[PDB]
Formats: sequence, C-alpha cells, structure tokens
Amino acid sequence: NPTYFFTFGDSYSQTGFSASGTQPSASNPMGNPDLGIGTTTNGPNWIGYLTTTENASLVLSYNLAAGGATIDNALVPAYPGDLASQFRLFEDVYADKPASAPWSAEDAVFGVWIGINDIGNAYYSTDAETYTPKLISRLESLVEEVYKNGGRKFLFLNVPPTSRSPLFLEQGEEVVKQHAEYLSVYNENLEGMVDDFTKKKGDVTTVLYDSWSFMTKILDDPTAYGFPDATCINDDGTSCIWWDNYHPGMKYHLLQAEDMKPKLRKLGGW
Repeated sequence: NPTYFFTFGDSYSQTGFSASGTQPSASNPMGNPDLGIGTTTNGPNWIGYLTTTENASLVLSYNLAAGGATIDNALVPAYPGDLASQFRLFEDVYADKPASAPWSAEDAVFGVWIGINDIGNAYYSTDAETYTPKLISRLESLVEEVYKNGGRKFLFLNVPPTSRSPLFLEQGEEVVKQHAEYLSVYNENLEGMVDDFTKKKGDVTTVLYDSWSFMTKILDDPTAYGFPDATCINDDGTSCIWWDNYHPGMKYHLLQAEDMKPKLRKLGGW
C-alpha cells in the first residue's frame, strides 16, 4: 500500500522526472531518472532521501519540480515550468487517478517547496507586506486544484535562508539583509495560509516544515554538522553546505530529510 508523493518546486527539489519516462513502482520508487541523478546536490536530494532512505513504508515519487521555478509567471516570472505549469502537468497526467498512479485521499501526499525564486527575483522591487500575499494567494489557489481532485495530505516547506548562499553573500550584507527581511514576510504569510487552509477545510492533514530554521542552525554552527564553514562551495555535495553558489549539497539534503522524517509521520509514509 504505497504513498503517492507528488512534489512541486524548483531546483532545490528537481530530479528531472519526466511524466513520459519510467513511472514509479515498488521496485523503482523514483520512476526516473535513477535515484541520485538530476539534482542540484551531486546525489539524492531531500525527495530522493525521503522516498528511499527515510521512508517507513513504500513511497512512490512523482517529482514535478522544475529548475528556476517561480509560483506563477503572471506574478514573478522566470522559466516556463513555473509552479502553475507543474500543477497543470499534474492535472493533465495524474489528477484523475490513472491506473499507473491510482491514488486516493488516504494515501497521496502533495509536497510543495516554492518561493526561493519568487523572493530571489522580487525582493528589491516589490513591497513584501502587500506583494507576498499575492504570491501566497496564488499558491493557495493551485493547492485548491489538488484539493478539488481529492487530495487531502499536504507538505509545505518554507523558504530556507538563501540570503546566506554565496550568491547573495557576494552582493553585500545590506542585500543579504534586504532579501532576508522580505523572505521572513513571505514565510510568515505562508504559515498563515497553511494554518487558514487547514482550519477552513477541516479534513486535511498538513505539515509546514520550517526549512528556514533548520538550515539556519547549520549555517550558524556548521562544524557541529561536519561542515568546515558555512560559505565554502564543493560540487562533491558533501565537503561543504553548498554544491554551487545557490544550492546545498546532498549532505545538507540528507540532514534535512532526516530532520523532516519525524515531522512527516502524520502524512503516512514516514
């Protein structure tokens, strides 16, 4: 009795899964590509670790995350594969519960990790207090599409401190600060929307995973986690927190997945 884990997001979640490639099965839970391929980590990412390492039972991963994705190109635009288009791919292929993914409210989990690129692109040009509610409202409306399909279990990751990635550190501490403050407002509004959705529906199981606090702990004390510092980049994915100047490595993702496992028990697969 599998858990169908449909995920949506950006390069922090991307694996290169194609809806026309090999589909998830018990013998091959990621479907495609092979576990450890397609990521920004040099190895598995948090979804690969959740699906195959931290899982308490069979988890099937349908990873629709796409690189550079924002929520909706009608708000903050970036690449064609925004979150809206990921939901459309889900609606096109999996929403109607085909034989290849015959999910139900009791065994499907919808994981969304979005906002890094929206903030990364709009933190200096928009007013966080009035603009991030628009982004969050659009995210909620996409979530409502899956709700209408019969989805009832949802996992939302808040935005981690990309303010402190090398890409942003290099832009100066006042830019780090301006980005961080905007990001705090986004995460607050994200939490408020997850809380409101959960209460309003009354029949959903939700988890808001505070990636921000977890990564911040590591950045603040990296050697406690086996990292030499919080700034080095190493594309081996394990020697430093950062795999490149804006994405963490497999070691970080594993630590995150391990941090998440206990928090995901109520979702059914952990």
